[PDB]
Amino acid sequence: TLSLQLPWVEKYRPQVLSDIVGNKETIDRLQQIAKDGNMPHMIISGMPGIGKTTSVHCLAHELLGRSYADGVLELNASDDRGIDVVRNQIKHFAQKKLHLPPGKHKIVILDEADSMTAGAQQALRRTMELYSNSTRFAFACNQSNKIIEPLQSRCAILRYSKLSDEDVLKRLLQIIKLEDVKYTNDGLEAIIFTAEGDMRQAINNLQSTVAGHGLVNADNVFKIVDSPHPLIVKKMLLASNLEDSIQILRTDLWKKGYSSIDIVTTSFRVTKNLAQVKESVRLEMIKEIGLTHMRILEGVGTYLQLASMLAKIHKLNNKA
Amino acid sequence: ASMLEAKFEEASLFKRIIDGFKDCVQLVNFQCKEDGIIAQAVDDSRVLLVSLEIGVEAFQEYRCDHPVTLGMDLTSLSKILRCGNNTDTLTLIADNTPDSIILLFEDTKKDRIAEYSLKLMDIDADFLKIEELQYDSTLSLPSSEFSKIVRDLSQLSDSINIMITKETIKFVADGDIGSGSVIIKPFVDMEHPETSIKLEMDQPVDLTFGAKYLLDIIKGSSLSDRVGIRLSSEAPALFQFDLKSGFLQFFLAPKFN
Amino acid sequence: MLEAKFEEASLFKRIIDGFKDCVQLVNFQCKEDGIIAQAVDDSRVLLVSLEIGVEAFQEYRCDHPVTLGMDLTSLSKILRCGNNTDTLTLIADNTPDSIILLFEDTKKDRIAEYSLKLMDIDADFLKIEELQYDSTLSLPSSEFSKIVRDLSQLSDSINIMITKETIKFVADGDIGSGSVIIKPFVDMEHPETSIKLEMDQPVDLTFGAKYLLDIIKGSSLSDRVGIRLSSEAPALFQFDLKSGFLQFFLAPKFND
Amino acid sequence: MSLWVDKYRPKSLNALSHNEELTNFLKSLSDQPRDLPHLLLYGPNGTGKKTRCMALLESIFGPGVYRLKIDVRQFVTASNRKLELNVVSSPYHLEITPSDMGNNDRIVIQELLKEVAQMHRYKCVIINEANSLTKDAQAALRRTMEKYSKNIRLIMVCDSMSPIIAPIKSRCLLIRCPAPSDSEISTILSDVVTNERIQLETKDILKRIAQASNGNLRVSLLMLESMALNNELALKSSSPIIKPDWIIVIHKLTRKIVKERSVNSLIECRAVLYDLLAHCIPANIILKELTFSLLDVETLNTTNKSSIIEYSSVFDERLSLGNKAIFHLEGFIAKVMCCLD
Amino acid sequence: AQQPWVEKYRPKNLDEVTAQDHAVTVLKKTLKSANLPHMLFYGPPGTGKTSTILALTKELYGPDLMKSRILELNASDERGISIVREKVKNFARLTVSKPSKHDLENYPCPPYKIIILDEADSMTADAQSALRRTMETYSGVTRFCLICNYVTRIIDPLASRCSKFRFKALDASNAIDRLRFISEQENVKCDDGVLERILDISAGDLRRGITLLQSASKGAQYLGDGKNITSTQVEELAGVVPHDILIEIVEKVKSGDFDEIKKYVNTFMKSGWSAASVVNQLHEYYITNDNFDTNFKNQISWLLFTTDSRLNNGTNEHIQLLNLLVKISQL
Amino acid sequence: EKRSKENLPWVEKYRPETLDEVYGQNEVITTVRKFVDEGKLPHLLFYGPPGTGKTSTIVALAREIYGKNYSNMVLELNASDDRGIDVVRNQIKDFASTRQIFSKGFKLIILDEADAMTNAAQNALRRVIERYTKNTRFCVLANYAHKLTPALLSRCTRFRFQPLPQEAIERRIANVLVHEKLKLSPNAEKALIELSNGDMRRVLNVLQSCKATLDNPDEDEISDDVIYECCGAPRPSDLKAVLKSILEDDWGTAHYTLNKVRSAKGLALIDLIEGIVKILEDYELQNEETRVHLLTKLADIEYSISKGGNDQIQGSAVIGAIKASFENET
DNA sequence: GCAGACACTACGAGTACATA
DNA sequence: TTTATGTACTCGTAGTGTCTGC
Ligand SMILES: Nc1ncnc2c1ncn2[C@@H]1O[C@H](COP(=O)(O)OP(=O)(O)OP(O)(O)=S)[C@@H](O)[C@H]1O
Ligand SMILES: Nc1ncnc2c1ncn2[C@@H]1O[C@H](COP(=O)(O)OP(=O)(O)OP(O)(O)=S)[C@@H](O)[C@H]1O
Ligand SMILES: Nc1ncnc2c1ncn2[C@@H]1O[C@H](COP(=O)(O)OP(=O)(O)OP(O)(O)=S)[C@@H](O)[C@H]1O
Ligand SMILES: Nc1ncnc2c1ncn2[C@@H]1O[C@H](COP(=O)(O)OP(=O)(O)O)[C@@H](O)[C@H]1O
Ligand SMILES: [Mg+2]
Ligand SMILES: [Mg+2]
Ligand SMILES: [Mg+2]
Repeated sequence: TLSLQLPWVEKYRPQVLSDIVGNKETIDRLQQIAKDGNMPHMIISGMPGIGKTTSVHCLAHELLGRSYADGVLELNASDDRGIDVVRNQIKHFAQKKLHLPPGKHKIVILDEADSMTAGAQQALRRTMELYSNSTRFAFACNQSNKIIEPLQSRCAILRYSKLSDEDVLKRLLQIIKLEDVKYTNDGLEAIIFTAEGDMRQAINNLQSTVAGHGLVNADNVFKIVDSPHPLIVKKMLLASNLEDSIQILRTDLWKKGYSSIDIVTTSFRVTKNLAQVKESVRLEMIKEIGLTHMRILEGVGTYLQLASMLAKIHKLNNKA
Repeated sequence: ASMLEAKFEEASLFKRIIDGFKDCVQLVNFQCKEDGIIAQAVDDSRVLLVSLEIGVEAFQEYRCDHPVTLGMDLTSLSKILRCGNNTDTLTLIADNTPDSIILLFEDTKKDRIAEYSLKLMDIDADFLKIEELQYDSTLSLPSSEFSKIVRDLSQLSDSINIMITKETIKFVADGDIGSGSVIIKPFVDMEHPETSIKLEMDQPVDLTFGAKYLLDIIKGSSLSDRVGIRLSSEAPALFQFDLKSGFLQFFLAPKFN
Repeated sequence: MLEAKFEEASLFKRIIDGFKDCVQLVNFQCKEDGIIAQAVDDSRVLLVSLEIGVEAFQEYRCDHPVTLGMDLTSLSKILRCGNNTDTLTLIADNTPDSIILLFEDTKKDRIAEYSLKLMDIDADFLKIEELQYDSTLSLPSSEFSKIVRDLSQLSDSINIMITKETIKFVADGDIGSGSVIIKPFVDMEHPETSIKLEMDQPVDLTFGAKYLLDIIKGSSLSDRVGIRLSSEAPALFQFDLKSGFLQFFLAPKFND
Repeated sequence: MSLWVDKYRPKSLNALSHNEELTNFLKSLSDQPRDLPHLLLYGPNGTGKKTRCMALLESIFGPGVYRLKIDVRQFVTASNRKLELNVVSSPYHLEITPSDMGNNDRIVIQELLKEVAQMHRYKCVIINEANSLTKDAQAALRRTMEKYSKNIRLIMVCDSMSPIIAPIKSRCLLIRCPAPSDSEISTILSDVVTNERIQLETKDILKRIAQASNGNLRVSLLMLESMALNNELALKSSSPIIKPDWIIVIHKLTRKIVKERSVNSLIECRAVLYDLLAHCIPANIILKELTFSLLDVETLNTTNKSSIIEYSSVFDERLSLGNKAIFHLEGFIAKVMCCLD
Repeated sequence: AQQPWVEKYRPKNLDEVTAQDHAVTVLKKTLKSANLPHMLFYGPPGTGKTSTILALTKELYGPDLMKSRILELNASDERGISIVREKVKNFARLTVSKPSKHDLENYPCPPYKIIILDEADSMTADAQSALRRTMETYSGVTRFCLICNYVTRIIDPLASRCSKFRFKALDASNAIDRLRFISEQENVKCDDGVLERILDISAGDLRRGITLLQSASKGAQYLGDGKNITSTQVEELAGVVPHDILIEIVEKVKSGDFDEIKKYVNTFMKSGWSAASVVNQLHEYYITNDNFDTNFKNQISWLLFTTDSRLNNGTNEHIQLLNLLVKISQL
Repeated sequence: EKRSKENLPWVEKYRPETLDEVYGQNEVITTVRKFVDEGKLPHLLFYGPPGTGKTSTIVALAREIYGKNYSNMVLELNASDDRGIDVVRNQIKDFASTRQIFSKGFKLIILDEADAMTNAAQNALRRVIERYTKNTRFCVLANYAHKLTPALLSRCTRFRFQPLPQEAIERRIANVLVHEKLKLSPNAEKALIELSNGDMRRVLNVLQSCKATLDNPDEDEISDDVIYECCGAPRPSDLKAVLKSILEDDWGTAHYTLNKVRSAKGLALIDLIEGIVKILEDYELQNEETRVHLLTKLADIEYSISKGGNDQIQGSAVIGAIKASFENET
C-alpha cells in the first residue's frame, strides 16, 4: 500500500490571502487587517465550499508567524466544545501571557461555530468582552442564525457570497497550468455548471475527470459526474405538457437511480425557491408536494405517486 | 470428562488477568491449544492490540487435545468472574466446538459448587501473526515507575511522546497546562535488582502516543513487576508485561505527524 | 391508649427498611399479644406478614387494639435520626389523627418530637391458609442475598430444583446460565452458616427476580432465614427476629 | 347507591329481559365455558354491554364476580413521568380501561397483560372503551391473546368498530348488541317505577322518554330519575322533556350558526367550542351532534344539507387523524357558514 | 376442549398448511437443503404466516431446540432502536447452540438459528436501518424472518435483502378442505352451502371462518335439536345485514327525500350493524345489478371506495354511512 | 460463518470478491481502478438504489488495496454500530490520527448507510475528514442524499451507481446458471429482467426460490411460467386480458373477468395496479385529462391498498376509475 | 494497620433541540 | 406550557479507589 498523493483540494489550498478568489472587497479588507494588525472579532458566514475557513487560517498565519504553534487556539466540532470542560480552556488561553509583536494578538479560531450550545456562547460573551486586549476571536459558521444576538453585537460581520463563474474559471486555469493537463473550454464550462459556485466540488470533479479519462472534454465530464438534479427537477416542474414532464421524470430521475423521497424533497426546495410563477400557485404546489411527501414517508414510494404529483401540479399550473 | 479442562490454582489469577485488559477491549478470541492458551483481541478503534498468552505452567492441571477457538465477550466474562469467592479454584470446562463454556467456581474444596456458564461468541477473525520484528530499541523499567510517569504526564497533555537517544529515555507531553519532560538515565543495581533501567540501542526513535491508551496500558501494571517497552519507526509499540508463565503484550499504534 | 415504646431507635428503622420495598404502605394492627401489620403488594402476588413480640423491644403496653394505616416514606424520614443510643416512643390518644413520635436519648439530653399524618385506608386482610410445607430450609441470609443477586443479574427468571442431598439453584438467561448447588452443611461452631433442609417431598418451582430482590433486601433482619417450599403452593420466606418473625410469600409462576 | 342507574342492573342472564336472542346466544357460550374464545361486543352506548359481560362472567364461574376492589398500579414511562393508573380488579376477572393518556397506554397494556399472564383456569380481562386504543396497544394485543390463551381471555368491549384494526377483528369473536326498542324501554322504565315509588298519570311519559333517549337506556334511566326528583316523586304528563345542558349548548350553537352567518358569530362559536372541549366531551360526538342538529333545521335546502353532510364526513375523517380538535371543529363551522350563506 | 378451535386446529406440520402451495413447497425443498434465505412473509390477516413459520421451525430443529435457536419478538416486546442495536445484534453474533445426538439423528438440524420478527411493520425506520447490516453481515450464522402484513411499511433495503413470500387470501375455493376437515373432526352438522357462506363472509381469512363455525356449532349444541346449521344462523352470527333491511335501504335511497333516508339511517344505526358490512353488501348489490347505467356504476364505485377508505381510517361510521347513502341517492 | 458456502442464500453466496466481478457500473469501476492504480484515492461517496453493488464494490476495493485480511485494516461502521458524535469524537478520531498497526498504508474508513447519522455527527465528521485527510480516506455509502449534510456532500467525490441494465443481469444470471448446473429458458430470463426493476438481490432470490420450486433441480428448465407462480407476479397476458375486458366489455363482464383472473392463481390487486399503469403508459392518449384522472385515481387507490382494506371494493374502484378515465378522452 | 481524606470514574435525572 | 422518540448536554450524587497519616 503506497502512500497516497495529496488530493488537489488540499495540495493547492491557498497559503496567502492573495490566492483566494471571489469577494474582492472582503479579501481586500482582510488584507488591510493583515498588514494593519488590528484584527477585530469577526463572524464569517456563507454557503459551504467558497473559502471561509481557509481565509481564517491564512489570516492567522499572516498576522502572527513563528508564534503560530502556540499563539492560536483552534477549535472545531471534533473537539467537545461544551459549556463546562471548554470555558476553562479559552479562559486559560486568553489569560495566558505570551509576548507578541506590538500589533498582533492571540487568535481563537472557533471553527464551525454554529454547532455550539447556547450556554457556551453565553460564557463566550463575557469571555470576549473581558480580554479584548489580549485575544481575538474568529467564528466561521455556515449559518449565522445559530449565533445569538449578543455575539453578533460585538463581532464584525463578514458575509461571503457565492463565487462568480469568472473567478472559479481563473483559479481553475491556474490549477491546469500548474498541473499541465489537456483541457477544452467546453469541458471547463461543464465543470463550472456542475459545481454551482462550490469551489471544492469543482476541484473534485476536475480530479475525477482528469484521473478517469485524461481529457476534461465535456463528454467525459458529463460521463463521470451527472448534472445537478435540482436543475432537472426545476425543468420538469416548469414544463407545460404533462407528457413532457412525465417523460423527464422517468428518463432523468427514475432510470438514473434517484430515490422518490429525494425527488420529492428536491421538488419542494425548488418550488419554495422558485419565483417565476405566481405566489399563490407556489402555495398550492407546495401543499400538493407536501401531500405526496406525506404519502412517500408513510411507506408507499412508487413511480405512480410521483406521476400523480406531477399530474396535480399540472392541474394547478394550467388553471383547470 | 469434558475435552478441555483448565483448573486454576486460584480464581484471583484469572480475575487479575481478565481485569488487566477488560477495559480497553470488548471482544476477545481465546485459542486454546496443547502448548497453552492465547488471546489476541483488538480495540474498537483498532489502535490498541492485546495479545494474552498463558503457559501450561500457570495451571494446576491442564489438558486440551484438540485446538479450540473460544471467541468471547469480556464484559460478561468479567461479570461472571465478579460473582464467586476469590479464594475458590476455577476450572475452565468446554466441549468439542461448544456453544458455551462452564466456569467451575468450586467453593473452597468441598460443599458449594457453582456452574456459571457463558455462551460462546462467534468471532470469525483469525489470530494476527504480529509477534515481533527487528525493534530499534528495547528498554526495561519497573512497572510502578512507568505507571507513575504516565499518570503524572496524562494530566498535562493528551499525547505522550517517548524519545530514546544515546542511552537515555525521555518522555515529553506538551499541552495547555504545561509540558512535562520526565527523563530517565539507565542504571543497574545489585542491591535491588527489581529496579533497573535496562536499555538497548540500534537507532534513535521519536514516537508519540495517545494518553488514554497509555493509561489503559498502565492499568495492567499490577500483573507484572517489570514492563518492557520496544519501539520502532516502522512497527507498533510493544509493552511486554511478564507473567508467572506467559506474558501480556500491548501493541499500541503511534500517531503520525 | 397505645404505648408501643421501642427500646432502640435504629431497630424499627431497620424493620421498615425491609418493609419499604416489599410494599408501599402497611396497615398497622396493635394488640397486647403483639403487633401485626400485613399488606398486599400492587400485583396481589407477594404477601408480607409482621409479628412483633412483647418480651423485647422495651415494655409494650397495648391497652386497646389500635388499627392505623400510614405510609413508610415519612416514617423513614422521621426515623432518620437513628442514633445507636436513641429510643422510641409511640403515643396514640383518642382520635389519633397525628401520632407523636417522641425521641429520648440516653447518652444526651436532647429531645425530638414529630407528628406523622394519617391517611384514611381502613383496609387489612389477614389470612394464613397454609402452614404445612414439604421442604423447610434454614440458611444464612447474607449468602441467600448473594446467590439471589448473582443469579438475578444473569437472568430474569429463577427456578429451584430441590432433589435428594442437593439444594439446586438454576438461572437460565440469554447471556448464559448459572447453576449453583449448595449442600446442607451445619457447623456447631458457626450456627449462622448452618444449613438444614428437611425432606418430605421434592419441590420444583419457578420464581421471579424483582420479588426475590425485595425478599433478600431485608437480609439483616435475621442471621438465619427460614426458607419453606411446598409443591403447588405459595412459597414462604420467613425471616426470624428476636421477638417474632417476618414471612414473605410468592406465587410460583409457571407456563409449561 | 341512591342512583337508579346502578341500583337496578340485571346480575344474571335470567334477569336480562332485554334481548331474547342475545341472551340465548350468551347462554350458548356459557353452556361450555372450557373453550370460550375472546369476545368483542359492539353497539350503541347505553345498550347494556357491560351488564351482559358481567352476567356472562358470573354464569361462567359463579356468584362473586360482582364484588370489586380498587388496586392502583404504578407505571413508569419514558423519562420519569408518573401516570399511575388504577385497575378495577376482582377475583376471577380483571377490568381495565385506557383512561390513561392515549400516547402511552401501550406500556400499560404490555406490562399489565404480561403480569396477569404469569399463571377456574383463565382470568377474563375486560377492556372497556376499546375503540379509544391508539393502534399501538392493539399491536401488542395481537400476539398477547394469540400466544397466551389457555391462561388469559379478553372480553373487549367497544361502542364502535372502525378504530379496531383488522387482526383484532380477526382473532376475536364478534357479538352484536342492538339498542332497545321503544316498547322495551317503556317496559323497563315501568318495572323500575313500579319497584320505585313514583306516581304516573299515564304511561305516555315513559314513551316520550323512550323517544327522546334515542335507544339509549342509560340516559333514559338518568332522565327518569332527574324528572322524578324534580316532579316531587310524581311525574306529570305535561312535564317538559329535560335535555342535558350539552344538548342545549349544541342547539344554541346551531341556532347561532343558522341565523347569523358573519365572522363575529364564528368568534362566539369558537368561544363556545372552547368551553365545550373544556367540558370533557369527545370530538366525534360533538361533531356528530352539531351535524345532526344542523340537518334538523327546517329552513335549510337539500343542496345545503348535502354539502353540510359531505363536509361533516371530511372533517370527521380529519378528527380521526388530528390532535387538536378545536381547529377541525372551527373549520367545519366555517365551511357550514360558507355553504349556508 | 381447553382451547378455542382457532388454536386447537392450528397446523403442526408444513404439509398441514392447506394454502400457499408455492411458499410451502419452497420451504420444504429448502428444509431438505440448508440454503434458507432471509424470508419475508406478507399477506392478509389469517392467511397462516405465523402458523407456517412455527411449523417450519418445529420441523427444522424439533421440540428440544425451540428455546435455544429461536428468538421471537413482537410489538408487545420493546422494539426501539436500542433493542435492535444490542439484543438482536448480540443474538445474531452468538454461535449456534450444540445439537444433541437425539436431535441430530432424528431431525435435520441446520447450522443456523432463525430470528423471527412478527408484526415487523410497526418498527420505526431507524430500527430497520440499524437491522440492515446486522442482517447482511451475519448471514452465515443466523436467518431473519420478517412477518408483516403491510409491505409498504418495510423500507426498500429490507425488501431487497429479504426473499418475499406473498401469502394469498383464503377464499372459498382455496380453504374449503380445511373447513370440511374441521367439521368432520368436530362432528358439526352442516348444510350444503353453509361452508361456502362462511368462507364468503370471512373475507380472505380462515381464522374468522373457524371462529364462526365454532360459534354456530356451540349454538346448535345449546339448542340440541340435532339440526343442520342453516345459512341463516351463520349469516346472523356473522353480523352481516339481512337482505330485507338492505332492500329497505335501497328503496329509501332510490326515492331521494333526504329526511326519509336520514330517519331510516338513524333507526338502522340504532339497530347497530357494522358499517363496513353495510358498505360491502351495498357494493355486492349495486355493482352486480344490471338495471343501472354505466355512468352511475362509475360514480357509485368511486363513492363506495371513498366511503370504505374513510371508514378504514377509523372514523364515526354513522356520518360516513349517511354521507354515502345521500351521495348515492343524488346520482 | 458455518459450513463454508452452500449453506448461504444466493444473495450472500454470489457476493463479488473482486472489482472485476462487479457488473453494470462499468464507468465507476474503471474510474476506481484507475484511481487506485495511479495511487490517488479521494473521499468517495457511493450513491444509488438498493442492490446496485455499492458495499460490494467498496469491499472488493478494500480487499484489492490491502491483503486478504481487509477487516483488520479498515474501520467499517454501519447503522448497527452506534455512531453518535461521541463515537466520531473518539473512535474515528483515534483511527484517523494514529498510524497503521499491521503494515505501512493509509487508513481507510468505510461508513455504510451513513445517511442514518445525526446532523451533529456529520458536522463533526466534516472537520475530522478535512483535518486528517493526509493519511486517511473516508468512504460514504448513502442510499438517500437528502439526509446528508450539504457540507458533507461538498467534501466527498460523488459516484452514482445506476440501476443494473439488461446485459449485466444477463451475465450474472449466466454465471449463476453455469455454477449451479441449472437451465433456464430465454423468455424466463426476460421475465426476470422485467421483474428485477434494477435490483440484483431480487434476481438472486427469485432464482433461488425457483430452483427450490422445481421438483427435479436438474433436467427441468425454468420457464417464465415457473417464474410467475414462484414470485406470484401477474402474467402479462393476464394484465392484457383484464385491461381489454375493462376497456371494451361492460360491468358484468369486466367485474367477472377481474374476479376470475384474481382467483385463478391468487393474484393481488397490488402489482396488478402498476402492471396496468405500465400498460397504460404504453398507450398514446390525446387528452391530458385522461392521464390526469388515471394518475390521481390510481395513486389514491394504491395508497388505500397500502393502508389495507376490502379488496372487492378496491377492485371495483380500479375498474370504475379506468372506465371513467377512458371516456373523457372522447 | 485502620481510620480519615482525597479526587476519581460511574450513574441518574433533568432540560432542549428536531432543515438547511 | 400539551406534543412524544432519540440524541446530546449538564449537573449532581454515590460510592470506589488509591494516597497520607499515627
Ligand atoms: N476563493 C477561493 N480561492 C481558492 N481556493 C478556494 C477558494 N474557495 C475555496 N477554495 C478551495 O476550497 C478548498 C477548501 O475550502 P474551504 O474554505 O475549506 O471550504 P469552506 O469555505 O470552509 O466551506 P465549509 O462550510 O467549511 S464545507 C480548498 O481546496 C481551497 O483551495
Ligand atoms: N393455510 C392455512 N391452513 C390451515 N389453517 C390455517 C391456514 N391459514 C390460517 N389458518 C388458521 O389460522 C389460525 C392462525 O393463523 P395465523 O397464522 O395466526 O394467521 P396470521 O398470519 O398470524 O395473521 P396475522 O398474524 O394476524 S397478519 C389457525 O386457526 C390456523 O388453523
Ligand atoms: N454489479 C453487480 N454485480 C454482481 N453482483 C451484484 C452487483 N450489484 C449487486 N450484486 C449482488 O447484490 C448482492 C447484495 O448487494 P450489495 O452490493 O451487497 O448491497 P448494495 O448493492 O450496496 O445495496 P444496499 O444499498 O447496501 S441495501 C451482492 O452480494 C451481489 O451478489
Ligand atoms: N335487561 C335489562 N333490564 C333492565 N335494565 C337494563 C337491562 N340491561 C341493561 N340495563 C340497564 O343498563 C344500564 C347499564 O348500561 P351500560 O352497560 O353502562 O351501557 P354501556 O355499556 O353502553 O355503557 C344499567 O343501569 C341497567 O339498568
Ligand atoms: Mg471550513
Ligand atoms: Mg401472526
Ligand atoms: Mg451496503
